[PDB]
Amino acid sequence: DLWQFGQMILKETGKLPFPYYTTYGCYCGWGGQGQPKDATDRCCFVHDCCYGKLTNCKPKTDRYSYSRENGVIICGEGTPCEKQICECDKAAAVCFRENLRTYKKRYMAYPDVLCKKPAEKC
Amino acid sequence: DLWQFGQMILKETGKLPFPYYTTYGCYCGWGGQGQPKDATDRCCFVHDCCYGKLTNCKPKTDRYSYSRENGVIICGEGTPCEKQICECDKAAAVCFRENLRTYKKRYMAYPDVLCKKPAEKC
Ligand SMILES: [Ca+2]
Ligand SMILES: [Ca+2]
Ligand SMILES: [Ca+2]
Ligand SMILES: [Ca+2]
Repeated sequence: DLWQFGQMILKETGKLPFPYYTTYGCYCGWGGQGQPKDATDRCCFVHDCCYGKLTNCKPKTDRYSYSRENGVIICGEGTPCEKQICECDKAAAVCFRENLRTYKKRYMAYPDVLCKKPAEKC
Repeated sequence: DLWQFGQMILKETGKLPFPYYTTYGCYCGWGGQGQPKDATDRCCFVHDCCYGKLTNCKPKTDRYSYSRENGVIICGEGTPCEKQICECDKAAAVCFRENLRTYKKRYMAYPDVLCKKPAEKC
């Protein structure tokens, strides 16, 4: 579920989702309505894509099993939906971490007015 | 700033902003575009209002001083903007807490499609 996604983001990035991810840029922080401005910003678009492929799942509310004991997110047992949701969430939290180097504090609470309409597709 | 707002929300509600507040309902979780669905949901609308009154401030990025030593948020010294931002943030975190009793888990990630256009005004 979203609370597990939150915890993954924290564990991978050492940052809490709010305000660092939830308000970032034109896609994370504008609810999906603008073209991703940078890589961090696209991570959310990819995550939205990975959720869209799960037509038979409830990725926001289904609770999966994962372990992070040894520094690595390990997706555990559960239903096929739960596993697939977990993998969407892991992959996004990893993407945020891999892209800390280009993370810009300026894109936080970025004014929506400057956001362009969506262009990439899943 | 938003990170301080985040910490106030956590301290008052015992919940992290994401996903409990950032995705709630039609105003908190839909970036301000729908009519608040309930009281928790209006708290965000009031907070948006309190920020709007601060035409001469940067409420998202200005860092104020507050203390929560004794269970109560005490807004400290700083510029008049910093004080006023702090009071906006305190008042919203208190509103969320006062309204935990009517908090509905269903409004988390509420489908935007069912959201009505804004009606109340600041
Ligand atoms: Ca980036
Ligand atoms: Ca990042
Ligand atoms: Ca409520
Ligand atoms: Ca509440």
